[PDB]
Amino acid sequence: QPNDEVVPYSDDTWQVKANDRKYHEQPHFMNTSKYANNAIKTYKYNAFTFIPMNLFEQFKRAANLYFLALLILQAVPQISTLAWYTTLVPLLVVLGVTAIKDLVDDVARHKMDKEINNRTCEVIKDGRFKVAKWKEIQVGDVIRLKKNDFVPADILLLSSSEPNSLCYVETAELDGETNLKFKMSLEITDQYLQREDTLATFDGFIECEEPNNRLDKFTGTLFWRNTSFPLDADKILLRGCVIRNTDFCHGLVIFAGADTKIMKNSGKTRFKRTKIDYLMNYMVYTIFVVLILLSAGLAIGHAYWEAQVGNSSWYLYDGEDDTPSYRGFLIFWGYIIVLNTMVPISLYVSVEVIRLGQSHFINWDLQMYYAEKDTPAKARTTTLNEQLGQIHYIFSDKTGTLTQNIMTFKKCCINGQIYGDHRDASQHNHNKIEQVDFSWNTYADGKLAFYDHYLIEQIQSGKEPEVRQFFFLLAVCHTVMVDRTDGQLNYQAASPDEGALVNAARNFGFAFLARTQNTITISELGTERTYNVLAILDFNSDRKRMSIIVRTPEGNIKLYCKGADTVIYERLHRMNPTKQETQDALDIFANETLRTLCLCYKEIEEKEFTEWNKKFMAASVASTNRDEALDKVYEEIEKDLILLGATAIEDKLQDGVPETISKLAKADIKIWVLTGDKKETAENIGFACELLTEDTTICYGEDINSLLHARMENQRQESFFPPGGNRALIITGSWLNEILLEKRMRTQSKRRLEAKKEQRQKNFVDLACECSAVICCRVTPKQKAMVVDLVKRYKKAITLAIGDGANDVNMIKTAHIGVGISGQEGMQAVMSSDYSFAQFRYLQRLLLVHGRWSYIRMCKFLRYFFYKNFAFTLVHFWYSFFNGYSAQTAYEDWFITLYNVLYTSLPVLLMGLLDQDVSDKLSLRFPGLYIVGQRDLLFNYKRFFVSLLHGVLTSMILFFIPLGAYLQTVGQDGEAPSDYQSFAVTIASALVITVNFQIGLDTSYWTFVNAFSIFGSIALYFGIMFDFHTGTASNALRQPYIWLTIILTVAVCLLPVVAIRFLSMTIWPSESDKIQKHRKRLKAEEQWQRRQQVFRRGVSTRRSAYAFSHQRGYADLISSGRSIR
Amino acid sequence: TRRPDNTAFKQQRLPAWQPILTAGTVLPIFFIIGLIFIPIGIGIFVTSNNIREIEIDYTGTEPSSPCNKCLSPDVTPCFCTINFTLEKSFEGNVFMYYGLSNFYQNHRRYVKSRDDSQLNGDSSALLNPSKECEPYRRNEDKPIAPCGAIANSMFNDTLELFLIGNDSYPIPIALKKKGIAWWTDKNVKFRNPPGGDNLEERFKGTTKPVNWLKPVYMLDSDPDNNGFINEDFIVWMRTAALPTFRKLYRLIERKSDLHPTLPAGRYSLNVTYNYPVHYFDGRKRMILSTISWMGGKNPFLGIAYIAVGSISFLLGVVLLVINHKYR
Ligand SMILES: CCCCCCCC(=O)OC[C@H](COP(=O)(O)O[C@@H]1[C@H](O)[C@@H](OP(=O)(O)O)[C@H](OP(=O)(O)O)[C@@H](OP(=O)(O)O)[C@H]1O)OC(=O)CCCCCCC
Ligand SMILES: *[C@@H]1O[C@H](CO)[C@@H](O[C@@H]2O[C@H](CO)[C@@H](O[C@@H]3O[C@H](CO)[C@@H](O)[C@H](O)[C@@H]3O)[C@H](O)[C@H]2NC(C)=O)[C@H](O)[C@H]1NC(C)=O
Ligand SMILES: *[C@@H]1O[C@H](CO)[C@@H](O)[C@H](O)[C@H]1NC(C)=O
Ligand SMILES: *[C@@H]1O[C@H](CO)[C@@H](O)[C@H](O)[C@H]1NC(C)=O
Ligand SMILES: [Mg+2]
Repeated sequence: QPNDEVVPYSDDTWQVKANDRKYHEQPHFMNTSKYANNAIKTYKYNAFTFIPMNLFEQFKRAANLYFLALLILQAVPQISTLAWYTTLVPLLVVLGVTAIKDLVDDVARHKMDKEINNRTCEVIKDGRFKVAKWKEIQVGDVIRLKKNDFVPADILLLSSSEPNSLCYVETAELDGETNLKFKMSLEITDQYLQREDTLATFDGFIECEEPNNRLDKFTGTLFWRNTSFPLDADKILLRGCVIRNTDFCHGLVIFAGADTKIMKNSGKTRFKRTKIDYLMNYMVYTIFVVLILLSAGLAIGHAYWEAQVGNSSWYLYDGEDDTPSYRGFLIFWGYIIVLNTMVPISLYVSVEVIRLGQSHFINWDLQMYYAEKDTPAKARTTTLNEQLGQIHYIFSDKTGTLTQNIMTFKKCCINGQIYGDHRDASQHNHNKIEQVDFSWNTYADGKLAFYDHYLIEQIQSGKEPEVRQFFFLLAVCHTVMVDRTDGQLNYQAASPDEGALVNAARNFGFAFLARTQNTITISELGTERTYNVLAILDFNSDRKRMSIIVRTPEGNIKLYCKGADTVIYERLHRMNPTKQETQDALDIFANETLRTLCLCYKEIEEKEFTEWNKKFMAASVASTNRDEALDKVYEEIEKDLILLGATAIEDKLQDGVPETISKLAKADIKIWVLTGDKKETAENIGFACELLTEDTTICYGEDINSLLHARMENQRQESFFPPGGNRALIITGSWLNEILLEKRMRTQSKRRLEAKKEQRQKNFVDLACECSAVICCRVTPKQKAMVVDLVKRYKKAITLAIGDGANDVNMIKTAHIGVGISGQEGMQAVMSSDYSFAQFRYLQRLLLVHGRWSYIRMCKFLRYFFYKNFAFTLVHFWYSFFNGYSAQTAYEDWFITLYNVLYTSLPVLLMGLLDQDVSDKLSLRFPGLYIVGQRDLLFNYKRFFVSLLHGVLTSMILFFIPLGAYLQTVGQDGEAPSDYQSFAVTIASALVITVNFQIGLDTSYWTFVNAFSIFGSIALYFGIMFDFHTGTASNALRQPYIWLTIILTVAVCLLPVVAIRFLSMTIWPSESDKIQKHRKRLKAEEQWQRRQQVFRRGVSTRRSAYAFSHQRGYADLISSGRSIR
Repeated sequence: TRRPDNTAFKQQRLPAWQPILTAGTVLPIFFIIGLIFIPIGIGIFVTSNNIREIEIDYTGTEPSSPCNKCLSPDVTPCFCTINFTLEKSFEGNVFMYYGLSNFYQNHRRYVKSRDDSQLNGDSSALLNPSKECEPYRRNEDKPIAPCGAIANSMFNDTLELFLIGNDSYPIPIALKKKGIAWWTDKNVKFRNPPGGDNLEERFKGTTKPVNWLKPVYMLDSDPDNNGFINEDFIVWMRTAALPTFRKLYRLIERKSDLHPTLPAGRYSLNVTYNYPVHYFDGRKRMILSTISWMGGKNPFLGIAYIAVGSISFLLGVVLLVINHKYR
């Protein structure tokens, strides 16, 4: 039942005037207008929604709530320690730092939209056409477009240069389809809106469907010249279409802006937040809970202290009769202040700064810069960097992402002899063979790179005439047009496959020159021979073969047919000596990942045709079921076909695609190819990309549905396939709906239906995620997002979406990371994407270098950030037992403010930007280092508590080693530093050295700035405080005991750390450690090698490599005069 | 957009050093530290032991001591005479301290109870003490001169020593009260209010602290040692770091001759019990120590260095064998 050749938009009034802007601007239409302007909005902050919407997303972070709570608490006079006019500024300062970084990104994408709003298409806004930006288009504007001009908005094709107002548009952006589709126009509109003048006065009314997401079909009507004229999708040019082979076309804008059918298929923009962003929220929640427990634990201890010791301490009299319980409650808020720095104010400015710096390494990368199109990378969102190192699945496009949209004629088997190999003279000599010389051919050009001279002599010599007829077939069986406006002889091929074959046959000598409703004028080796076309047997998806019946100038009638190897082999003559040899070639070409078409012909007698001709005419004239009746008469003639040979067209991939897929397979990233193109084309690029090999057994929608019904029936988990096998899925868009069920008592049954749908979607994801590769073809943009959603929802995986064109926008906005392929004219996926580079292969560096390091660097920053704050802040907790739990800071007031921003700020920021475990060259060579980010190993919720336990232990030694040396005599003289101020500068001095020696141990890439910041922060502390000095450090740090305590405290704090680091490296070295140990001895790095030979024998046809991108109805144009000037 | 700059910073190829914690870089340091912290720990330990120190507790909290009578001073002037003997004569300058035990001078409600601007010699702040010293801001109508709890609860015992010779006549021991405060505190932090020449007029319209028996006017006969710059005042206002502390009280300079400064024998400590601490289980002590080139007498640092030196050396061996086991 499900159809494998149609994209299922179904499973996913309006009024327009002409040149009459004022009417449909009426207040009744206006709402507060129902009609949108043609401008496209992609940014977020337009004029004044910056504050309400940047702060709202700003406070999606946990600590921002934490700082706000402290701000309110510090404003209560009875417990307030600060004036409240300087505690709010730090919150504003840091919030402005992140807000500004968010604004620079927004203005960057606001400029990007202006590029698409300045596309300057001509419109009717006066007595004659006038140039106009895209945004200056309103629903109801008659416009004009030229060759290769993107359609500004869904327009009703009124007229065109081509006869009958034909307009051929390529929809490679709307869908993956690589061929041109012709859009006609109303006969009345064709013969009365040709001249430019008559368009201006055009006053027509259109009553069409409200804006929708159905690109396939369109329902409406046109009232004009006092009559109603129904419309259909064949007259509407969508927004993403590009006009091809048409000098100029005139359209009436129906929809515009977000009302265009393609723009409705764009999903909803969502605020994307990293996985580590969610971790940092839970980690601030944990610290907030611990802060409350410690403060309440010490507040109770104070009450138990004031009860017996404090109340009896006559020197601790303050003239305020407060009960010990009240004093304890009141010092609870005193510890919230003291221990608040346990999560400092600079957590998010540092993460904000690190991501801004890292995302600029993506922009500046010269190994991700495509020079041909002059397009560098672009991290257009600077908030998702560590997540690039956590990608689990990649969901790709195909047309334009994995492929260059170029098809070339590679090989051809003729009479069992395969031509196309590197050869010279009449026998192979060497692999180093120069390009064939086509100078002997007047019509040939240098575009065809054919490295085989044996074929040429066969063409020239003529001793094997079947070779000549092979290429005459390619020059006749097609349906392409020819342009000779200036003698150039340019071919306008609707199908890329037809273009490659007809151009290829042209270079070999058999050039298609002119066409007419009845005759074709191929020239063969310089001889102009005009044939007479008797019937073109059109091509349709189910027919899978195109045939032409011609009468040679002599008088004989011949039939030439090219099509799928399967359909032709069921119509061959009994006697075919080349049947076996050609079948072998189709297997060799299939093994090489090429598109194969078999060529055949038959001899038709004059009397046999006449009886068939009358039958054929009866089928064409019969308009009731013209298509069905035609297929019958088509089959009556294609009975006994003599086999000629085969072809092999190579759909060129982007450079690096097969290599990238293999490398990311070693990194354990699963690549799914979600495409809107046909199944044969999508299946072939899976083989070219090495995603599918002869080892894999391919399962289709029919097979997947059967397996899933089994589990549904079994239950009414176990693997769907054996664990050791290798499998892949090619699920068509129509079968994806079928297998996902997407094709009072009323509300009761809804739960079982949704419970059934939820179980079936989970089963499919478990089936799809057990397969080596998955290719989804013929899927709508909404289905592209759905597949990404299912993987997120049911596998809890980080997803990457890479593509170009508007159909890939939905899955780019739905994936965790959305990459857009830039460098091309179509920039729809670039605007909605998070990163943007011009080439697929650059995905190696984005993940294995930029993503892999971004994770390592952010986790290293996070590990150290919550160290150097628990070490600094828990000293106030240990001191509380020796000051009567009175919330007295163990440090000087000035030290506390400058520690988080001036003594430990820079060292870790430079680590987060410069650290490198292995070289970039050595991290691409070893993709296996990436799995550490897949599993979330460098920073767990257990590595967060280990860092906490690192700061908790460091604080104990930082306080209790100075304590032990001070409870006794310490440099007791006139200038004795035994007092509190000398206490503060010994723990502070030890603390600064310890934490700054810890970032030195952590750092694995000691740049000069890395070393300068580590010692610059230590030297800055020992110099800056002297400026303040009152005079505490002038005497504390000049004593031998105050320096023997600082050295001892540091040694005890760092030596155990060095031992653990060495042991874990010696006993359980990581992947990176092994590579560093042998870095010098690593020399064998062989470049990726395609599987040169997988030849086998035993099966006549193990896989049909047929593929042909073409559409019905083109033959009907030539048969009539519609496409003929 | 155009080609990115091929700068070392932008391309993440800045010249850099890759340190690897190899057995040839972590084992030696665990041994260098081991061979350095042991000699230092031995040197610290022996030097501190060589120091001669006598600590006399005179709180009189427990009976059978000649100071319990002053625990309840029916008459305010109370005196105790604690007898002690020195096994070995002290040499070089000898420092006299008074130690207070369980005395939280680091309490938050107490550390902040002072007016730094007033003590710096600020005319404006002399008559308007800050709210930090609130409970002792004003006594009757005029403000305290050294406001705050820190200045109020100043240690006000008078400790005197006598040497009991062959004739048994108590020989007074010289005690210099000058130069016991931090130089910076004496000459920078603490300064007398400007104006006039006699401190009587400088502190015009200001009362004494509530607890103090006499005003700041005559804390000392010397004009240099009375006022906000008094040595005993400054030493007390330098709040201690831990509940148990000891503040410098008097200096006993080396005798002009070669004889020991405090020849070994029988000594008597004459103390005017004024400061009450028994309410909150506080203890009062008089400590006499001798000058040392290595600071004071700190056994703990010597023990700690030995322990870390031994542990560091032990870790080097444990790490060395583990590396060999996994080599
Ligand atoms: C002396 C006894 C201390 C042993 C404590 C028990 C071990 C411990 O929890 O350490 C407390 C923290 C740890 O601080 P660290 O974060 O530096 O410790 C980790 C270390 O970095 C290892 O290397 P790396 O992965 O970071 O490069 C790591 O490797 P791996 O993950 O492969 O095992 C391991 O993870 P793991 O523990 O397995 O999850 C930890 O030991 O600080 C200290 O190392 C000592 C600080 C205390 C200073 C001395 C206090 C007296
Ligand atoms: C030495 O210092 C102690 C404590 O620092 C002083 O004891 C305190 O003396 C003051 C008055 O001299 C007492 O203040 C009030 O005294 C009146 C009597 O005029 C009395 O009725 C009040 O109830 C209040 O006590 C204060 O209470 C007292 N404090 C203690 C803990 O006993 C002592 O006076 C000082 N002596 C010298 C010679 O400086
Ligand atoms: C303490 O010494 C004095 C003389 O210095 C003497 O009169 C008194 O009896 C002694 N008391 C004790 C308990 O030794
Ligand atoms: C102790 O000092 C006081 C005060 O100077 C003095 O009156 C007394 O004679 C001295 N001798 C004692 C208490 O034995
Ligand atoms: Mg595409």
